[PDB]
Amino acid sequence: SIAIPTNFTISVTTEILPVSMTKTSVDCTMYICGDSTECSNLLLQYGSF
Amino acid sequence: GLTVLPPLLTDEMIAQYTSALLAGTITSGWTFGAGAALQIPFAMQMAYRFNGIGVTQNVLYENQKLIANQFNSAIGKIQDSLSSTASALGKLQDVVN
Amino acid sequence: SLQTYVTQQLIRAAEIRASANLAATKMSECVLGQSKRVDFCGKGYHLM
Amino acid sequence: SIAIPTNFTISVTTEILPVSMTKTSVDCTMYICGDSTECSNLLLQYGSFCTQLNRALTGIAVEQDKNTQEVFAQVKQIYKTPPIKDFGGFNFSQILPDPSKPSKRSFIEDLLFNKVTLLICAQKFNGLTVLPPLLTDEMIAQYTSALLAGTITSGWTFGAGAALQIPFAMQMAYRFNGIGVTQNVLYENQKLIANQFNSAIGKIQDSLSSTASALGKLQDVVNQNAQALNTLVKQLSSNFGAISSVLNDILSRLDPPEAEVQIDRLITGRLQSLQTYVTQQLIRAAEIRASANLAATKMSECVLGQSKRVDFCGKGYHLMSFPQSAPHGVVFLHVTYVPAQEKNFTTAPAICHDGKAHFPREGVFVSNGTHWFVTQRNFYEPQIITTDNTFVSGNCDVVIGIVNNTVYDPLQPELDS
Amino acid sequence: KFLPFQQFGRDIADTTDAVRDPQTLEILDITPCSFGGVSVITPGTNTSNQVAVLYQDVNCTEVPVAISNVFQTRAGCLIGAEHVNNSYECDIPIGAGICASYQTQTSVASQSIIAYTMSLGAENSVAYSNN
Repeated sequence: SIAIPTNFTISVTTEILPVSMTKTSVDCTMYICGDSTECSNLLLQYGSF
Repeated sequence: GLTVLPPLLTDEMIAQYTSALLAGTITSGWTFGAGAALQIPFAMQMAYRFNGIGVTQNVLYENQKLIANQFNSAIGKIQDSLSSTASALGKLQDVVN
Repeated sequence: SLQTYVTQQLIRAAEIRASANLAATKMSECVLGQSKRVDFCGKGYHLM
Repeated sequence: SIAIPTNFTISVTTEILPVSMTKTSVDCTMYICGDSTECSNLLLQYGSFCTQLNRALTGIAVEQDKNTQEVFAQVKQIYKTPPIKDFGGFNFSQILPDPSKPSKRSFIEDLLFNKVTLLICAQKFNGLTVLPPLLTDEMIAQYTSALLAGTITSGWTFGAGAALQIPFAMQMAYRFNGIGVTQNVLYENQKLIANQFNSAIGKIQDSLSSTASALGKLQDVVNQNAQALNTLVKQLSSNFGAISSVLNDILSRLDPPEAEVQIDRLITGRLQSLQTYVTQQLIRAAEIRASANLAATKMSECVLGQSKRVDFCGKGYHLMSFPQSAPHGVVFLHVTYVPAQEKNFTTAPAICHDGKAHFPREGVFVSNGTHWFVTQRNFYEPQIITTDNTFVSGNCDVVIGIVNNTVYDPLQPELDS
Repeated sequence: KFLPFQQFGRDIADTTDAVRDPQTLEILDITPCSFGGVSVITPGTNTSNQVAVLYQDVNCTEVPVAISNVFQTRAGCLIGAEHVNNSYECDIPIGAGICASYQTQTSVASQSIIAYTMSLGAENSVAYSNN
């Protein structure tokens, strides 16, 4: 027993692929210390984090 | 301190690439990606994709007009498919969220 | 907090790069040619 | 309107992939305490982050050994090159290893090895032991030589079972069949093809020893690892809050009943830096593992076969791939078929001879304006239309674009009796 | 050479690589004695109970300190290992191709952990020709 199609169909299926995220950057002293020169001295004591 | 650097390829240039690929895919078939662009009648290229799945070329030409309506109606369905429910673009929104 | 955020980004960036590399393959096989890989360029027999 | 090329430029493009980061490990006690007993006791109290760190880095080293052993050791038997090399005019002496060099390598891999060049003992003092890869450079070169011998003699069949000797032109003709080009093209232009291949190989050899930026990925991964280790070492030179950044000064100046707070600050800071470093190493090793899996797959269905997937084995149609060793990486010489010298033509999907459309059984229908010819898709090889190249598919009315033309019957002249 | 006010030298991380002694004016050096871990290579405990200790990146000088039984691999000095001329497949990898693989040859001059350069597989030569 064999089943053979007679009339075909053509579909269009969408596909979703991310390619990139939102490019982001950050600065410690503005984030961590906030332009304060008292914290700017403390932060550098923690090495090159 | 947080910043959002803009992408180098802006939305305009990206849409040009997809247009360029679309232009290459339609007229030049697939050889434009491998070697150089080669003009192909779009009827021939479709008939040369059916030959790539076991279906003889004669089937497409014997039913070319039927195929054209089948594909175009599917595209129209896609347009309605998108602007009916926003959940189609699932993964893209998840990245942003 | 930054360490957690940076670590989160790197792991998440691996997810996108994995998808982007997969996207390039889809953009190469499915688009620039006809791919015989079943269920990789859409369900059913693939045309373009 | 259709366009068909008339000539092909057999290019050879090089794809360089990282395969393995440098195997690396570090001792928690050596890094944080520097062979001091008080810090060691405090960290033993503090917890098993030592064991977690060492286990993670040991797993990294083990999986890197696995990457190196799996991307290359895909041959059951280590084949060796035949003594006499009548490889159809393909001058393989540049990539086949030769005994003239003290190290049994070829020339291109030698240029690659001498292209990438990188003090370590100073960093090695604080437990930064660098383990050597299990596979050595000589055995990697032997694996590459065996792979090249298998590709050059048996081609793809040695991947499946036992290697089967094949004349080089025969497997190249098979590859042209695989890329939809009849054998006659190769068996007619064999000398030109060999000249093109040798010229491309020589041009690649000259291009490699011109600029050191070609091995960009390997150089970048090596530099990233070296920079990570260097900043990890430099992290030891920070106070982190206490009076001094060296344990011995704290021990000498202050009694433990008072120096315990400062030494705890040092321990916490250094362990935080170390765990950040191991997390970065984990992510980079995952990236390298993905790259190595990609390289192994690329070898699997480029060297040991012929992938029909675009751009996986080089731009354009794909013929072979010759792997070559590299410092902590691999490079593939994707031998790619690329057409050129196009020509415009007038085409018609079908021909109606006696009321019936005559589709071509294999190829396209083209016309020089005067005559009508059938040719293979990827090469201009004009042929007279016969019933052998075509098949009737019913009435010639439904098909669109058909042109009225005759079809020569080969049997009719044989029916001269 | 040191300047008159120079006696301590920090290498890259406040580690005093070179010092000058106070009594005379000699310029000395500092290098940690015997940094470097160990390893243990053994078969299954049920199979055997004899182990081989690996001293990586250490020249074969400290073996009598903790203890034929001497081997200098490219990775480090290894003890309790008997080198063999031939080569088999890799059982217990160590480094630089030296793969320890315990085997009882004939119960005489055997039942010991041996270390050897691993073979790459069975060598072969395909009967290639042009026709």
